[PDB]
Amino acid sequence: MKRIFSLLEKTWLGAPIQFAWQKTSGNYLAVTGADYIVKIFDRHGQKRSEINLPGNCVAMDWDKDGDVLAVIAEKSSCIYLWDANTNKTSQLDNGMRDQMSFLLWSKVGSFLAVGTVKGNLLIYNHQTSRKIPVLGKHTKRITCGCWNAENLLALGGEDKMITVSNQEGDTIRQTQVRSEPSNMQFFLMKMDDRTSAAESMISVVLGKKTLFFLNLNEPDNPADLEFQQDFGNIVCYNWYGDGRIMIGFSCGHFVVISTHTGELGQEIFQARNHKDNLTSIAVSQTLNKVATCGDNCIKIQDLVDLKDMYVILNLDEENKGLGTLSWTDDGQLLALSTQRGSLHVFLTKLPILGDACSTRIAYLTSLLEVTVANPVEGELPITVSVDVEPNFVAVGLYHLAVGMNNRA
Repeated sequence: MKRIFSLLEKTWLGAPIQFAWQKTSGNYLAVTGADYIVKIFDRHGQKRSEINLPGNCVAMDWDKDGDVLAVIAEKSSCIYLWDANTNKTSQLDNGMRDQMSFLLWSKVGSFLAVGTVKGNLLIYNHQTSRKIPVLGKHTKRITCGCWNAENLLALGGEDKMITVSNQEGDTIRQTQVRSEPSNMQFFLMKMDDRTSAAESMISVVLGKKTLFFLNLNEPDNPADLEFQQDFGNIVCYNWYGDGRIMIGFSCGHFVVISTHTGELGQEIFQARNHKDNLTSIAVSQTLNKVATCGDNCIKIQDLVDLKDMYVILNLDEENKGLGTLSWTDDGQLLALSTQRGSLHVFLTKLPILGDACSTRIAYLTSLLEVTVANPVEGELPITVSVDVEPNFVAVGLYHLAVGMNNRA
């Protein structure tokens, strides 16, 4: 693992940043701090675009293809939409009277959800330009939510309610919870019968202390998991494999639990990876690995055997107070924020891009360097510097091609 770049803007020093990777291609990284700007970087750390806001960024998210970034701000009714293929910004007025509090795209349809401080919801379809306002969805601030594989939307609010909806904003289900919902995620229970494929169940963190479960097929029997007070508060959690959750806790501990029928909440594994503080976990199902950050270090482990430490990185004393981790969906890059307002990006895996024509081969050797060789004829390897990170490479008798999205 090598550090590719670091962002240290003077305007961010002393305040926690927020950031988001582009969802399929991973070419762009959106970042914001206390300066009322969202800055869009390429994967080399060069600034490609900026979005000015009338107040703090409240939330940001990318569409299912990564073609569009959505942003919401304090004291604004406008959603800001930025397009990765044109580099342009546009504005979309929410049509409600209110300050926004939540933002999330579907993984399957071109649908964007927006929540408000008064508990109103808007769904926007980007392909049809259709707006769907839903007044009174919650009685207080919408705080969290998730989109299903079937384009169902689930939402939590400060009114201690959970609501489940279709893509047309209609309420399918409502439920009351013991404390404020946070970090909500949809999933599928793997029953022994192969015949069910829909994500029938929701997971959520209540009060930063308990993980709660709601089944849409059995809504009269929800489940609460409590954890040892010595672990501290739930900081984050992620889904893995067939029916597992990994949960990170503030006092340096993480836990893995089973969610299979008759073992729901059984602890499979536990570790104190960090002595004093754990601040984020990020799981890549693409690489089959997890990163954890705490005590000014990053620790990376195999999801097949969590005892096998892949990498430990220590970070210099300027970086005190780690923030959030997130990978690109190709599992090529890891980003880390700090509570002091810096961002750092690391190479987790070189892309295995290569091609052949007769005895001549081309292959990626660094993120911007393709090497061409002919190991049969004994020709010395030729190193080609390239202007972009390629998503594909091809070679001929006399030429090399590399390309990304719709360009070569």
